[PDB]
Amino acid sequence: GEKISGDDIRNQNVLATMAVANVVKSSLGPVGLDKMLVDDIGDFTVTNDGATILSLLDVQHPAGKILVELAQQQDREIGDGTTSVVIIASELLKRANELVKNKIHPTTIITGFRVALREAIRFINEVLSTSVDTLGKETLINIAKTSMSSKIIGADSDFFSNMVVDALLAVKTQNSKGEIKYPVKAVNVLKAHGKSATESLLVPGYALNCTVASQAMPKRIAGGNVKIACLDLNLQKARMAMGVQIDPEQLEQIRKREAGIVLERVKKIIDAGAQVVLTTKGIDDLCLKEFVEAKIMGVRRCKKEDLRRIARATGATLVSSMSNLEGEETFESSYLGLCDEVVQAKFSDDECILIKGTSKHSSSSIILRGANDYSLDEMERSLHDSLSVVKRTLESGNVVPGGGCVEAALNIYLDNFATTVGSREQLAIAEFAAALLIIPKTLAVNAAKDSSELVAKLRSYHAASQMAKPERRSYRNYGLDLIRGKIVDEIHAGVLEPTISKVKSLKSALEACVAILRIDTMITVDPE
Amino acid sequence: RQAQISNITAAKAVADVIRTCLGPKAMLKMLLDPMGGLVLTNDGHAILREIDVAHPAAKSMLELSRTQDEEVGDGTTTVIILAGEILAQCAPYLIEKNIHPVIIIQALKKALTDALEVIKQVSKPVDVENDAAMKKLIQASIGTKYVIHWSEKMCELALDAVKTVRKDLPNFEIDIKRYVRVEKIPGGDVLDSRVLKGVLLNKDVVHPKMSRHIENPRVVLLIEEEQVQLMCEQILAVRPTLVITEKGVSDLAQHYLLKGGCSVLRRVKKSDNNRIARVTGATIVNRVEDLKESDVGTNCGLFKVEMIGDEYFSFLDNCKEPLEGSGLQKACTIMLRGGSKDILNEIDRNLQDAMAVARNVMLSPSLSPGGGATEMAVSVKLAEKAKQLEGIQQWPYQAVADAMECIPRTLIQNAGGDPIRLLSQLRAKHAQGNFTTGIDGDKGKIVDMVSYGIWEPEVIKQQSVKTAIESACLLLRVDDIVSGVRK
Amino acid sequence: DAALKVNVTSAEGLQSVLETNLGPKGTLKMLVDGAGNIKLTKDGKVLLTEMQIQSPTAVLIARAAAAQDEITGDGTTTVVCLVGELLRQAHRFIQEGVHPRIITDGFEIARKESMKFLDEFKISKTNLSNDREFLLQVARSSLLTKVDADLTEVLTPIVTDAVLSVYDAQADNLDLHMVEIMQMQHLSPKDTTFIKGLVLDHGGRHPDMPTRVKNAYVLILNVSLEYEYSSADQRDKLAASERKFVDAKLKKIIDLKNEVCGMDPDKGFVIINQKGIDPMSLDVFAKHNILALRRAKRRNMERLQLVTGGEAQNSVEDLSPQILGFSGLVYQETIGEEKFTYVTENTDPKSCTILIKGSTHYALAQTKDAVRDGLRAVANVLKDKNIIPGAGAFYIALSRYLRSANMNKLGAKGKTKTGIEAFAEALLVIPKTLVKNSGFDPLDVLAMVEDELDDAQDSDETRYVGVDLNIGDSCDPTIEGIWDSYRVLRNAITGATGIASNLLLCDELLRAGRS
Amino acid sequence: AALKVNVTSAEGLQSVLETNLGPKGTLKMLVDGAGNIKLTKDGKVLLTEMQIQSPTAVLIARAAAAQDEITGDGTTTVVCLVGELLRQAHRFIQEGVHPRIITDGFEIARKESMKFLDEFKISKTNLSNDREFLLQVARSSLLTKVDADLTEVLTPIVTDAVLSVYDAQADNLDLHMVEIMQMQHLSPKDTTFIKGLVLDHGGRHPDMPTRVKNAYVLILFYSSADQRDKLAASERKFVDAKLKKIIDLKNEVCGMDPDKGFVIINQKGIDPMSLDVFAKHNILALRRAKRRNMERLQLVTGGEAQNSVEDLSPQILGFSGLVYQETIGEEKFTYVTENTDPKSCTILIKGSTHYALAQTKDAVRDGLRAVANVLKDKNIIPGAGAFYIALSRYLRSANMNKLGAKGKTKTGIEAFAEALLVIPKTLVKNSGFDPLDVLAMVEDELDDAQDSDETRYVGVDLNIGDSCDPTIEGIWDSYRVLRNAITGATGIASNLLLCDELLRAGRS
Repeated sequence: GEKISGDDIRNQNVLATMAVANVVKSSLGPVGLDKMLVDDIGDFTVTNDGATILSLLDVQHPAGKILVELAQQQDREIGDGTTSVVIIASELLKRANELVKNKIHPTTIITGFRVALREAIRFINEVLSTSVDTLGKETLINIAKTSMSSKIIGADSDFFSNMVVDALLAVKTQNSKGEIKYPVKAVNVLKAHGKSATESLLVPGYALNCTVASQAMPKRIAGGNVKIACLDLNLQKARMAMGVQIDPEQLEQIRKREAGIVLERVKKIIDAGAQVVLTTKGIDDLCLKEFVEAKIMGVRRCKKEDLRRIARATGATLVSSMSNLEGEETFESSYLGLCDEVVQAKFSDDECILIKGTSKHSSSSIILRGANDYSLDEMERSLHDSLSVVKRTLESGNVVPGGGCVEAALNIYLDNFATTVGSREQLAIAEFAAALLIIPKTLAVNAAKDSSELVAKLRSYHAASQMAKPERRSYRNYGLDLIRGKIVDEIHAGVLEPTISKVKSLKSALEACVAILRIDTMITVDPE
Repeated sequence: RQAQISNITAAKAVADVIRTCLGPKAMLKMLLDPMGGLVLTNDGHAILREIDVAHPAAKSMLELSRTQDEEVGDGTTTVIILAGEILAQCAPYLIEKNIHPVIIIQALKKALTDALEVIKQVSKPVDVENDAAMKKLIQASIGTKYVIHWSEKMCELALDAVKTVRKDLPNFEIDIKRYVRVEKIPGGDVLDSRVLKGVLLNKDVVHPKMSRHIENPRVVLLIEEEQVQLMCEQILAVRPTLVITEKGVSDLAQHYLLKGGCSVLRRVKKSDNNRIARVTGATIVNRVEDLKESDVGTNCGLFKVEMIGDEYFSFLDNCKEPLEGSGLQKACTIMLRGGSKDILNEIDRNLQDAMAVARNVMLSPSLSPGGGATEMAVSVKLAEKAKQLEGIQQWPYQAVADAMECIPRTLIQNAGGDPIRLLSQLRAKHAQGNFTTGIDGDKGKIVDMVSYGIWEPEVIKQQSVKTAIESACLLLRVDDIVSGVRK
Repeated sequence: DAALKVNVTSAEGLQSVLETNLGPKGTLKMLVDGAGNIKLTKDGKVLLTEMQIQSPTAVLIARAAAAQDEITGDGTTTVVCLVGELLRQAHRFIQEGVHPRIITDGFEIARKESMKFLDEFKISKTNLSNDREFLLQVARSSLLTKVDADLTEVLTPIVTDAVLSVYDAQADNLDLHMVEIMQMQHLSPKDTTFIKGLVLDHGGRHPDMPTRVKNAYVLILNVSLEYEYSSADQRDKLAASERKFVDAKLKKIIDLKNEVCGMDPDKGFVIINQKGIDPMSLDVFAKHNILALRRAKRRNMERLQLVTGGEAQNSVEDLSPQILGFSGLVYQETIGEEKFTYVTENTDPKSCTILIKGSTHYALAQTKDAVRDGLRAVANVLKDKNIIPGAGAFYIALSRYLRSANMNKLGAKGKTKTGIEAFAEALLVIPKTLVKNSGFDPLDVLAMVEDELDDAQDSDETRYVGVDLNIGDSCDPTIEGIWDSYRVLRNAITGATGIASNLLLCDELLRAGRS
Repeated sequence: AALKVNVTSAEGLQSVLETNLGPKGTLKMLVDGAGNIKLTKDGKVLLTEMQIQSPTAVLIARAAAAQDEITGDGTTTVVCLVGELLRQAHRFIQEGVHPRIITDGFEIARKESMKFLDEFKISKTNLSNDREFLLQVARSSLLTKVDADLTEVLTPIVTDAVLSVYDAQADNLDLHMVEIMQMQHLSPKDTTFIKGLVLDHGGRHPDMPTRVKNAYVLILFYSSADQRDKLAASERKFVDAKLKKIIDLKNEVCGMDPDKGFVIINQKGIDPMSLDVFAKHNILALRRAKRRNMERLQLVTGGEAQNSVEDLSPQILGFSGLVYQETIGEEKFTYVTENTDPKSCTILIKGSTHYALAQTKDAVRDGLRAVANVLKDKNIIPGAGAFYIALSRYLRSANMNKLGAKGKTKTGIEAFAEALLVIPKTLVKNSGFDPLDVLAMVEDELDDAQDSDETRYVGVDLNIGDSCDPTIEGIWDSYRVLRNAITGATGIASNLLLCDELLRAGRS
């Protein structure tokens, strides 16, 4: 096949990863903007999230797939703020080419980065923020204003700050052998066209979007102890045998006997007492009329994935077929659960059943209304990502100031750390410290400002903090303001990011650059 | 500027396509579809959905017109240009100021709040039940079509529809207009158009001997010789006068059902069976043996015969509902016999939009000057706040005032008047005398909209402009475009 | 507006298509496809069907003829002729700077003023007296616009006597009452003969079928008559049982026929089936003097009820004397492979059957298209008693009132006047086309008409002046007898105004789609 | 069969010059392969080097040849009439009219146009040499070519130039004043007129007289290497014999005191030693001086044009009142002013760039010729399309006055009346106004003038789009302008109308 050796492979790999990296760098920070991708198949999605973009983008050189899998790993760890994460490891490949031209061995480049990140853990612990730390009224609102950054939803921060915080307070459950944590991904987000974000509704529980099949069925159910039954059994004319096949009156009696049993199967649901029943596959008006006389609210054309979270939250047993230990078809009363309050509310020219007070599994749903689908495409993935930051905030109270405070601070620790190790690895620490400073410099590029003027002033304030151990405060200060271009403490601005998000960002970025540095050559076999 | 040119030029040519769709002087444009036919109309809602453009960024704006029609239901007459008009004055920005669009977002938000205050300043209440102003208000939105000849008769059908099939649950007029059926019959005149309480069908009778007429109808919605005969006896057990099935009708069922004195129809779509079930009160029958006495017809006065010179059609006469309220679901229809397919397709678009506009009239009883006077009235205060602002944001903020002046300018170019002296007189008259001064729909004069008789609701002005401004930020928030992704 | 003239120039060539097919002196144009169908006619619906078109604007021209086929069906050439004159005036007045809608708005005013003068120009006639002189003159002008003078003299009493059968005191005219036309190849096309009775299109397929009968009893069937082991003994029983289904019905026919009178089988009896016939039934039909058929139609059976009160039966279960009719005299003619039965001497037939004989297909296609287009045009004359003088007398007379208006109808100065002078001169292309098709000079004839109208108007006398294309001189539509129905001309002017607004209001041509 | 081919194809030729008509019209850029940029409304340049498509444009371009020697301005009426004539063929001739039937109506209308031509003209007195009338005619004449800036400058220049050419018989010849200086200097608005003669050369030596009053104008095998120098010594004596005779002959009047001006002009090169020997007597000589320009010196000082240096007489040397020399660029100019009785003037044009002079060079050549017809023929016709609109109404209603063949000529009469109405509509279309509303107001002014029992001539004001008076505004045309144009208007029309069929063939 085609095999090339030498620097030609590493040069084409860095230039390929840097070209696709500079495309997603325009979304860095609150001033970032979304971009459009042309799939040529008729589908398009406008978003700043690198997890989806790198998955959709066709990777030319096989070395580019390493950064694609890096974005997939961030989803399993954090999943939010991908604009500020995946672009960090992209700058390590640019300065690596100058080190390859030198006599430094590739493993020495790797070893220099290994001791840099291993020691950087203590560097983060010095600027580390405790659980209380700053004012932290609810401690969520201060973080909620940070999640509004990196996205275009920051103009709605007067609302979304209260939306995400007040909704996730009821998600607390006891699982993992007495561990208190929020079951992320169990929150259902709904979208509605028209008006603005101020019309969103907070549901302390599960909310399913659907209506009744027949308009004559009662649409209102009030009171407590509301039982729900999820029935996935398909009600339709039964097919024939294996192909052995078989008086048309006795032949028509097959449908008469089957539909007669189907009516009896619904009568067994009547004796259960559940107020809401669900049906997956569609039915005719014969079986629909029986649901009207059953005095039970039914729903058809149901998605299977929506009913799986119902049986989990409520606790009722999902019944795909009606059977018992005997040959009798019925529905036992032990398959139904209980809920504190269940009511169906009318929202945005539609109605949805609000299931609240789930005893088995507690969760919450957020029903949001917005302009249209294209305007909510960015607002969808952004809110799904913000659920992880709030989780990591109350799971571990460790947070760090954002806006380039960490990258500007780590440079000072590595300046004294470079002279500590010395020998040949001192140059690797200098290149690693300068590579971390590129991210805050590109932050002002998207804002059309001067980054070097701010970095020179910001680093001087972090230096006066480290140079004086005993410290009132005539020196210590931090924070960077993009709008006014000034240095102010982030306690007033309210920008703080969880520590676990930044630690795992640099932890995964270490092995990302090493995977490229370990490639001596690349060979491609022609397909059959 | 590499990816910004593709986004600007995507919606730049769209403005010239729909420029002829505004005002009573609106014209048409011939378009050749890929299917091999032709589409000639002045309505862009069907054009923007069926048009194929090379830049997918413009395809995102093609759905903005559909979103405005689903949420609001108006704007195809005028505001349809406003959706793509905002990007026209945004061109001398990136190539001149070289500033990120984020500044425009703060400029449009301040201009949106000031625009809502100007509309509220000229807002006036009007009685929705009084047919005085509502007669000219309905004709104002539909007066841009070929219906101008019959607009006197076309307004009678739209005025009586909003007071009959709407009702209410209490919240406004809220109801569903999709269940209301409008029958379109080509050929003849609209003088025979009446308000009918029952469903009409275009399918003929399967048997020659069956006579067509009914007094008190019974509607049923559905070896081999004796088996079907026994099936017909089960159908005739309730003695129905009408039999309707979605499938075909065999020749054997024609003779057996003839003994019962009923009419049999074939090739009836499920969309008609859903309306017949509600109007006639019968229940759609799947299994034939399920027919019972609960399927008898209800509130059907008389049955007649309407036949074209070619084939036979089903026609049900008018009736009423004995009272001796529940406006969520209503059963009724409006029969429309059109002269030609050109005007017939326009009336269906007008009648559905007139009921959609009159809906918003009764949702927000407040009323504002229409016909292009409001856009020039806002530009007086919108440009006045720009001089009072005196800041960096003034440039994108004052550029919005041009977008408000270009909306009536499109009507000027379509009418053929001189926009120079006309718009210069409007800006001077609005800032002094009153905001009621506007452009005449024909002569293009300084006559006020109060005496001229054209008005537009406040909700039509507020929601359409607010949606267009928020939708214009779509491409403004797109900093780059990537081609050849190959998902 | 660079693409505005694109659709105007491309659509201009559509006038020469039917230009030669307009008028009583017009000529014929041949259109032949690759399937072997030779269609020679002046009808535009057939010529615009299979002919490939370049400019898409011709599709809207065919849609304008849809309303003309129901109301008129004949003389639809004037629809495209008024558009061709408009297209020549299109780039003329629009180049002056006048907006296209301004000219369109001028047509709406001229159309309303035309309907005001439309009632004064027409002459109300009484259709109750059943005037033969009026019907022969109107039908004569319609036949000359389709076929030649040889078929005109023959079909003139045929069309006149056909419309007199359908009428009542309430002026009820059912177009579906008299429809079926007999298509046969016999002798020459000029030998077409009119029949006031009913004609059957099928006859006996067996030599033993009745040759001549008097009182015929028709038995109508629809459902298909043709019907389709341990030892070989079962194979003989299954094949023998195939004929038991047909023989069971044959035994009922024998007893039910002889029921009324079985002594003398000297009268007629006919069994009519849609599908093939069982050859086993022919043995019973021969000895019982029963006429049988093979592959017979259906819709033709419904005509027995409108004359003799017959009934078309589907299954074999219902047999009643109402199904069996009666006839005064029956003349059976054998032409080709299918014998033909004639039912004459009817008591009071309410529908007349058109018997058309000819040579070949294209010879019959000319007459078949002329009768259907000529009958529906005359049928609409009896519907509305208001009759409009024809021969283009209204188009020239209405222009005289439009050319001089001033303080009467003015409106805007130069905006409406442009549309007034346009529509006034747009109606003068029809008499110029009528003379051009005859081979004479249209201007020298029109100059004599204008001089005649000036002498009649100054003399203060009511007169209608037409154009005689035979001698190339002026005439009177009342003297010559050329007339037109009210709904024909009213919907023609209104229909021409609606189709004119489609091309004038088109701003630009756009090409969008997937290549 | 092929008659309709030349009618439809040549119809698109009107849009060529359509927008070049009127003082408010626009300009069209024409660049050839040699790099010559000509930007003008003139039709002679646009119809010459421009490539043509339809062969019918050959007769159209050749039709302007008669207009070049007569009018040269407003020649677009030739093309505008042909374009409207071909559109009338799609209307009147499409009805089946023979092409000659409408042709005979135009020939009859040509004689009727000449009868109405003498009634519409206004006679003026050119014997008094009134400048007030000349300032108005030259004003509007320059408005159709250049702007008002060059109009105000060139108005007194052209007016005072034609006054120097005159006699008791009112003899004005364009072949008298011909030479016009073309140079790039200062700005186009700085053009200065000189009542005397202008020379294109001047003193090349610092000792040459800068400013003087009186100026005397003098118009003009060897066996060894040593033997080869004898021929070079004899050839130098040839030019020395010409210079040595000048020193003695210039002593005629005063050779001792070099306090006056001295001039020597030669066609070919001269021995550079002349500058040394003439510096003592302060005699001026020139380098590469023209010839034809020397014939004008006989009309001022009474000198004589001389070829060789052998014959020199005191009659050749004249007496000049004042002589001034200006240094512009690398070529000095000698101005002759304060002349006793100058019989001619020299036009000196100053400009910036080449395209700036192209607009002025076309305006001066067309301006001097248009004023020439004003002094020759005293009859002056009001302009601004007043005759085209009036003549259209005179022939619109005729009936028993002028009819001819009944119905054959009347069809052509209405075509000629509607064809002349395209010119005023073209004037309004180029200005950006509505020609329908402007023409409607012009027709009302003519109806109000005829009903008032007073003879009046109403024009068209393109600025406000209203009616005006060509007499007050100053728009005027010579009688020979419309005399040859209307006579040629029938000839250009009969070319395509009498054209029968054009076949495609030839010798490859």
